[PDB]
Amino acid sequence: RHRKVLR
Amino acid sequence: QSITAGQKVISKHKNGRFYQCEVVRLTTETFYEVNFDDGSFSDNLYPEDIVSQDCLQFGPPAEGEVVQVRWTDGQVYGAKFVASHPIQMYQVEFEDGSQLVVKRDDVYT
Repeated sequence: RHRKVLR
Repeated sequence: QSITAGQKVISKHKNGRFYQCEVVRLTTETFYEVNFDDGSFSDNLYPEDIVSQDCLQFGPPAEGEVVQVRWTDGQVYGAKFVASHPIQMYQVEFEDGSQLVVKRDDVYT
């Protein structure tokens, strides 16, 4: 999985 | 090897540079790892951001639990509870008197 910085 | 309060260490000040720091205090502080239904994740989540049940009052969700989470844009997304990461954090202090709560050895020694 990826880390998440959105929005 | 490992750190106690009153110790001189080297850690980054908000200006972006490394400085001498004295650890004034040690706190254990817990973060939450989740699996966003968009295939991403986060493990730097505060318990208060699970809005679907009270975790600040009752503890972590069951593992793999379906959960609602306030992201950092304050908007609420569907996830899936992975884990609860109890981390020892380090409050340091710089010579100007500033203070930051921090991880690794993000306080080098």
